[PDB]
Amino acid sequence: FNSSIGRTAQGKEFGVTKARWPAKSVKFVQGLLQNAAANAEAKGLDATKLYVSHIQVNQAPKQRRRTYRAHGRINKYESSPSHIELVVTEKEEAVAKAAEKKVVRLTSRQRGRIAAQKRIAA
Amino acid sequence: VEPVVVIDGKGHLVGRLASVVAKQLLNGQKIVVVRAEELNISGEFFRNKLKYHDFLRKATAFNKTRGPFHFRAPSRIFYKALRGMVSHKTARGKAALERLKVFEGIPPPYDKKKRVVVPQALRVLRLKPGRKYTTLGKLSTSVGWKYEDVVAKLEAKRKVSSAEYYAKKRAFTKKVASANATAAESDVAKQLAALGY
Amino acid sequence: AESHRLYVKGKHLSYQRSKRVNNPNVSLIKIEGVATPQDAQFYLGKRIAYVYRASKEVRGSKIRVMWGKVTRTHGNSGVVRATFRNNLPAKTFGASVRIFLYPSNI
Amino acid sequence: ASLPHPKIVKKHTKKFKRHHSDRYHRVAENWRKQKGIDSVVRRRFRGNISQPKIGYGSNKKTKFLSPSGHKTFLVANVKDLETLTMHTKTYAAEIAHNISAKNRVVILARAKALGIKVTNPKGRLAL
Amino acid sequence: TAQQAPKWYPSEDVAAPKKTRKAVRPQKLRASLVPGTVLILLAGRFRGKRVVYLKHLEDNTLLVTGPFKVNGVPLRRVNARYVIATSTKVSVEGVNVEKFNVEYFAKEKLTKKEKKEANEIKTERVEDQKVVDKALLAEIKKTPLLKQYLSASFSLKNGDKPHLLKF
RNA sequence: AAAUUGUUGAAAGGGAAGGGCAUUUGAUCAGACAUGGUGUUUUGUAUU
RNA sequence: AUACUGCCAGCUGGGACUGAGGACUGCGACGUAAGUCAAGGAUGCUGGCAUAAUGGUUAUAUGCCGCCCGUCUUGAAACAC
RNA sequence: CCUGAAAAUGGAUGGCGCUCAAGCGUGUUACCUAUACUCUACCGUCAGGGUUGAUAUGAUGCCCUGACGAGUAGGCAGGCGUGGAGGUCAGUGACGAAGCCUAGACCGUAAGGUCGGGUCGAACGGCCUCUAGUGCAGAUCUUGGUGGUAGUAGCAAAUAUU
RNA sequence: UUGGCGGAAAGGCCUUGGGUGCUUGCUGGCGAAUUGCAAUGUCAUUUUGCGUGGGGAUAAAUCAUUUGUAUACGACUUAGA
Repeated sequence: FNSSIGRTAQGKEFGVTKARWPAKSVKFVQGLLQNAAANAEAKGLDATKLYVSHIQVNQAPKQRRRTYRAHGRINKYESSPSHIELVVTEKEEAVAKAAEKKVVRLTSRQRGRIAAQKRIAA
Repeated sequence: VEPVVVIDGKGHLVGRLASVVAKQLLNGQKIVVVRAEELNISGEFFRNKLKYHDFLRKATAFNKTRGPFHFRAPSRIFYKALRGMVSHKTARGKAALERLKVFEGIPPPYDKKKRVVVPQALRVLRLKPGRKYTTLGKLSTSVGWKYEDVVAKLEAKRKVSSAEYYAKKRAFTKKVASANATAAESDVAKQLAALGY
Repeated sequence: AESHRLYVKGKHLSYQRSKRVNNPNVSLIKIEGVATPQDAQFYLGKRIAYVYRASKEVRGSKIRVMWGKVTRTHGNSGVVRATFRNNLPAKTFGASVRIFLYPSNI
Repeated sequence: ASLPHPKIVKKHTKKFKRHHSDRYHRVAENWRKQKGIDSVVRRRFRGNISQPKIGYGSNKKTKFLSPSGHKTFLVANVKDLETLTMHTKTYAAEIAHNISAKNRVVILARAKALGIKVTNPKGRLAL
Repeated sequence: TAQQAPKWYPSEDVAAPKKTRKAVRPQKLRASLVPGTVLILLAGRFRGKRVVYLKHLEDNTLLVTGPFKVNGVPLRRVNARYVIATSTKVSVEGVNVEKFNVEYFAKEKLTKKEKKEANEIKTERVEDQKVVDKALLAEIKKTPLLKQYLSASFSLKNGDKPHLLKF
């Protein structure tokens, strides 16, 4: 959501040209971050390896108002509230490795060839 | 046949050579073309200059920077012909044009190697004697190619190097032949000859 | 010694086609060294393999193969018409194919 | 098993999707013949979708047959199994979706008893 | 139930096929391979390798051998459509060839339950191979360069056109 | 439920996208070798 | 004798696609008779895996093709609605 | 062949390009391929027929043969689907009905049907018939909901705030 | 390594030297099989690893501040341990 917004140097850190400073959104998000940190502390988590593993903002029901236009017309003046959710998880290393054995099916010719190669090898 | 085929452009008609090379590239043969400045076009130099002037006249009215791009180099003229004969807007055409390479003169990796000829496109074999033709280098210099003299000097240097190499090779080959004659008339040579080698 | 080729190099060129419609069920093959239908006749009725490499091992190998055969000639310049078990992927136009000497008659 | 009956690989396996069902969400993929005057699909222009027609009809001696070679009969109970008893090699039972678990295992047990094939003898159970 | 008995009765008995008129006649081999001719195996374990043809087996196959001492090809059977007949010929006189047959080349097919998840020759077979190849070498000796010709394996080189190439 | 959205994730991307014929590659899946066969060296031979 | 033309119920060879179909049958061919056949539609032998291997679905990629549907209209992709 | 022979965006033997042609006139002859022709399989339609031997096939059953297959407006036929009703399945179901989701499967040329997996909690279906307020992509269709535009136009008259 | 040549895209071409292999120039000895009648029957690129270790000299840019030779915002031109 960046159409026709201005440009700044403070976006070069992210490789973009369009960046802003949404103070209200930042305050709401940091309040929820403090709430999640409190929840993790109550759950007994590290609070120093915590990283935002999930975060999602989706639309909420609009709050309806009215705006007045030329020639006695009425247009909508609606707010777009947010449903914010986030899950902070204790950071960990690689989850797993050592993938499936992947059983191999060889025909008679393939088995003969591998046996011959094994015999030739010394 | 070969992994890469190197054709020199000297004495070749641009259209016939471009058609042959385009068909080979589509069939899957890598090709490099050298001596594109010595490539030939059938017809008067004035006729070909007028044709290129019409080509130059063709350009987009509202933005010449997006209009047709009239490359002045002889190698790029040959490339334009080949790209006209290859369906260049599909992935197969892009693959063929990637397989193709064109140069003015012969850079080191190709002047140290073999150059072949295309009899179907050769000016001597194709054009009726007495019919006028045009040199791609002269036409390119007329239409604004800025490196005819540099290419001429570099080609002269390469030609002297190749002449010295040929003298050395000819001396070595003639010594080999003399020694073969001395060690010849043996049972093995007679047997091979009588067999048919 | 250094040479072990028991096949003949060829190029899968294109499908059987009109100007603006192609038929993937039949492919055109250019045999190397064959320039006439007369040699195409000798090459008639002969097995062909398109051999390619895949990054995934399927049945103990990373090489897969499509089988077909030269069936009849095509044109006056030694191009032949081949029918494969599965039609060639059409990305293999101008691609290396192997024509084997079997089923042999000489 | 049996002889190589016809309809081997290809007559028409692709679904006959309605025109512009991919273009619009309001247009379902259920087939509808284009009735338009200028419709390229109705006019059968080259490069357009194929229309259902009688030529695609499958062989009469293999129509309604499954890959296993059996015609599928919807079964709700051991009574339907009993009526399917004597034609095991040409028919295969298929338990109705609204059958409870205990009744479903009853039908499976009876079908195993008389050798009747079931096309879904794996639902509502663990492995 | 939905029906007490089907009014139409499907056929249960499988229809036995009627008497096909496809008799089997002996294979007619091509005239370019006579016993004793040097063939070129083009496929298999010994692909592109020169052997000598001994006998036309009853199961439409060719009984060939290397000989084993020459190129390591044992007394085997191959396919006529997969061999290439050459003009070179050795006389098969003095050899016994009527002993070998399909009964000789019985397989003893391996069972399905035994699968190689981790990873021999009959003395009668090896002795028969030794006798046959001894006789064949006693023949082959007289022709010069033939032992080395059979030892060397065949291959196609750059410029070799089999249609223009005479074997 | 859909339109329309945010996020497990997968693939595509040189001035559209979508589609038909045909293969290839990746992902995924049904069908099929306890089927009504050897009368006794393996057995869990009234169960075969 | 031989450019040629015509005929052969003349003789050989190399390829390709197809294999539809049944409880007695028909029309025929083959040594002085047993019966066999290429005669009213494919059989014989031998291999590889007892599986995503063949395939179905699906997403890309590639070759060729493919204008946005409904309507009025002689004519619509339409710079017609 | 040339002169006659001049129009406006840059430009079209389709393009590249072609000069004893890849041009023009005329002749051999090979070769390419249409949903056309020939043959084969399959689907449907039509037509002509066979069939009363068992105490097995509503003879609307089974079988044989041949020809045919474009389609707007339109006609007819055979079928799919929906809401209700009379019978029957002594049909399915709280051990889970209806409904909804599902680049999972099977069947039918198709309308669609059946099933696998999730959610769900109270009714519902097949067959023979009866019945209609029975099938949507459009009507600047009705009602409701939701987008791109778009965090965009803009929130600048009335002197002015610290 | 000694001696060179090659800047067109040189990235390759030569050369006196020492150690080893192989040699089918000629003659030998032993082995091959059963991949079962064919299955491509698998052989020579760009990178990554809590790697296998031998050499290795241990930096910039951006934001923030500032400048005005610049400037709608970006950007540009400077300064700043």
